Amino acid sequence: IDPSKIPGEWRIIYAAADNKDKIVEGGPLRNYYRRIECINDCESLSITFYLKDQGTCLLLTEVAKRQEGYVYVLEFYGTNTLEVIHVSENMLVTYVENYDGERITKMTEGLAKGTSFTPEELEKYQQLNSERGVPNENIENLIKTDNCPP
Repeated sequence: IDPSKIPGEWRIIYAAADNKDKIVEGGPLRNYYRRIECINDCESLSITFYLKDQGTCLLLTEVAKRQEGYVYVLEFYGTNTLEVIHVSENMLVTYVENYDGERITKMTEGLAKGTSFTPEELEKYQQLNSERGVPNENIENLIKTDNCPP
């Protein structure tokens, strides 16, 4: 984890979750990333993304506060803990636990600088999912349905 690689223009390639309904088209956790900013050394993260809501691309910017290390807290369709578990020049993987007042959803997001992952990057992402109990069969390719403004 090189914290300096966190801010930047990122595209979301994949999302995986135990409660798949949360990430399918029309799900509250299907978020089309555009950019991540660090508020003066990343004590807080400013995340800008599109939510395809009501057949409209809605631009949203949410702020997550650092809790400990690279674990941040964010209120977004419930309470969330977002952890940066892997960050490189071209790849970023987040681990999110969302509590909607009824159930906890464990999910991951694989972001890239490009529009895809090489087999080696996908192998790593799938491995990080297994370690957390997030089913690889529940993987969704988000960039293929990202028709929101670039």
